[PDB]
Amino acid sequence: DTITLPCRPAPPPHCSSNITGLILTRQGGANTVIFRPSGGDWRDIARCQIAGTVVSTQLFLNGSLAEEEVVIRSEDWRDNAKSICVQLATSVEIACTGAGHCAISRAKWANTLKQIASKLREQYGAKTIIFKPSSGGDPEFVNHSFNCGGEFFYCASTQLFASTWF
Amino acid sequence: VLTQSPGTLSLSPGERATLSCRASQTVGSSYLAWYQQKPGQAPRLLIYGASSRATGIPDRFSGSGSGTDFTLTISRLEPEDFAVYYCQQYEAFGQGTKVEIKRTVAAPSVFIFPPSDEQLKSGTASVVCLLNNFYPREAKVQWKVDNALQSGNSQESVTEQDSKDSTYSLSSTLTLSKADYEKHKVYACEVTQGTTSVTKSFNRGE
Amino acid sequence: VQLVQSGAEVKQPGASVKVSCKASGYTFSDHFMHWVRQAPGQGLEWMGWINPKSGGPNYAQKFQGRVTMTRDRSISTAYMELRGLRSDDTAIYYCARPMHDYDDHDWYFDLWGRGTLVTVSSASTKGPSVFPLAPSTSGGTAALGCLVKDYFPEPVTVSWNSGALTSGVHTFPAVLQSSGLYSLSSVVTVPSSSLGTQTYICNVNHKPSNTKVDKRVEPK
Ligand SMILES: *[C@@H]1O[C@H](CO)[C@@H](O)[C@H](O)[C@H]1NC(C)=O
Ligand SMILES: *[C@@H]1O[C@H](CO)[C@@H](O)[C@H](O)[C@H]1NC(C)=O
Repeated sequence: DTITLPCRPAPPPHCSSNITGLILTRQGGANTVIFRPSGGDWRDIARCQIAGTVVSTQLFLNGSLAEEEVVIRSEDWRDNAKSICVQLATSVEIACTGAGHCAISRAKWANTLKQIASKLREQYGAKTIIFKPSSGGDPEFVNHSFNCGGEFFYCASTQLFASTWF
Repeated sequence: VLTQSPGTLSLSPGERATLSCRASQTVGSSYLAWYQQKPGQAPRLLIYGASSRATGIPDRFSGSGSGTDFTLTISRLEPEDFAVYYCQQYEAFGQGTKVEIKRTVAAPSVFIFPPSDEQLKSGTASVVCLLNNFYPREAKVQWKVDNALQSGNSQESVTEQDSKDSTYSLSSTLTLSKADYEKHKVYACEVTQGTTSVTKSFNRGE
Repeated sequence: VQLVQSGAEVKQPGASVKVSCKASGYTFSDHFMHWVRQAPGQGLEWMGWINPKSGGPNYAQKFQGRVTMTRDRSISTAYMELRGLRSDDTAIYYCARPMHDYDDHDWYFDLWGRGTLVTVSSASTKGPSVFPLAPSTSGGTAALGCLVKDYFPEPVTVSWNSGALTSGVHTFPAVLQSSGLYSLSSVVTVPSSSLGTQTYICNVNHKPSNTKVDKRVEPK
């Protein structure tokens, strides 16, 4: 079972990557903490210092991985205007069919989100972690976007962030 | 969660004002800000960080506090310092503290106005009671029609403290239908303040 | 260095409102733009911010789903749209810009707009009826005024004798009647000996309905 993300334009099959991390924004303002994919600009993404040569949004593609467990970093955990950089210990493949979709193992992604929620729980001391879609922004930032071979591709990521974790 | 104390502060010009702001579910960071706000104006930044004055803020304003307790001090109040003050931490704001000018007790000048004939032609009668230049703000205004106490048919509002004498003024309107207004004779508003009641009245016919 | 906001708005319940905020005198893209609202007589309430480089916002949980923040870098203008308007959305809506900070804590709002009044009510815009508060005497001092009744929405301005008379003038805050219309009074105390010779006119301007009323107040 795979999460089939719609993408435009259709990414060639050789543009498949390994998701090595992502960047989150905590919801501002019920004992729950809500996170969404970061809508921050390129400079904000670069500050995580876990990317590789591939430029992408909401998800680091072909970047660096942590050693043993997921590592979450933030300049200020209590500042919702500061991004949360998440570095995965094990990457998550996103295989693009070339027919307008890129697929991700749903069980792998759920296990990844569960680990991220565990690290967020020990950081915010909470009991419920919720992932929700992007609040909005320009097309490159509201969608999971990336540069492959000099061409920009846009994949809707709403399926990747809509879930609850206790 | 930011809660300030006291809610209201009454002080004379020239003396010290101490305002408090406590963060409840915090680990403790110096990321606090104090703002001043006057009526009809946007907030003005006074203190950023725990203790750093904003650009051009006069020396009498200071901030301090560590952990969950924070204090804003005005060492010697100037007449323009009497306003509302808020604290802020990230997106949270305190509920605000209003600083008002303490002065001596002053009795109001009470006037009563019958409805004008022009308004009466529209079928509604408004009776206005004016409390002019009194202190403190607390005043009990009662309407009496043929010496019977009214209820649920009047509203009132109070001005801000006057710039010249620091007093308040109050206006109260009793609203009745023309039919109800013309079946009664004596209209009066009674103002009670500190062992003193003043009643100004008129007779509708006269 | 200023933030210029759009004019006041009047809306029915269930409708939406869009408020603009034009920045000048500083690099618009180098600061987040926040939005803070204040209901009449209440405190400040943060609504969200927007990143001007990417357009990516972060809303307060309270307004998530009803608010949309956008921007246009070509004109250095940020927009805030609030949908599903309720009566308790009546407030002054401010845009606020945090200052650059050594610790990079971008929540110190040293720059604010002047605010945009949004009134949400089922009532309809209506000019005021101005009635005289005629004088008739506390020992050499007489009180007179104007009753400004049944107008919507706020605000109205009152002057006396085209602004020539300001001493002793008290213009009270408006009360909201159960009809949904506002009503206020403006009074002034003058020497009793001037009632026969000095003319007194209250100038009531209600810009929301484009109505100006000049009322001469004569002794009764
Ligand atoms: C990531 O790496 C794989 C294998 O090295 C490559 O085929 C793919 O194109 C890369 N992804 C991007 C977006 O360049
Ligand atoms: C992801 O990494 C694995 C090894 O961990 C490698 O075999 C695979 O080709 C990579 N996938 C992509 C799409 O680059």
